[PDB]
Amino acid sequence: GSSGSSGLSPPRGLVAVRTPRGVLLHWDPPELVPKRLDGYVLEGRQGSQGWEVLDPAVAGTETELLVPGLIKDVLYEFRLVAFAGSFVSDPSNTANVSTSGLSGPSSG
Repeated sequence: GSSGSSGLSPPRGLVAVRTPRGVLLHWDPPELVPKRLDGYVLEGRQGSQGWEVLDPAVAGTETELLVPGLIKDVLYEFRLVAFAGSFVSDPSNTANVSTSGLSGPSSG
């Protein structure tokens, strides 16, 4: 335990919607903030690969982001962790993306 001490709540409603232009991620802003948000950090990875920092610098007001840097036939994960200056927050729930039938024929 003992991983510091800050009053910054992590994000929520973290999801990943695979799109043709890339992958859209939807999250929620941390109602609990010590003051102002510095920005979040999008961390994804394939299946059980190394957590790759997609973008550690994410608008502290943004509620989503695009990540076309995904691979097919794989399942890229995601995790947003809000942080305020010296303060940081835990990486909201993990977001998984699918790409087995993406960009193709489908009716509903």
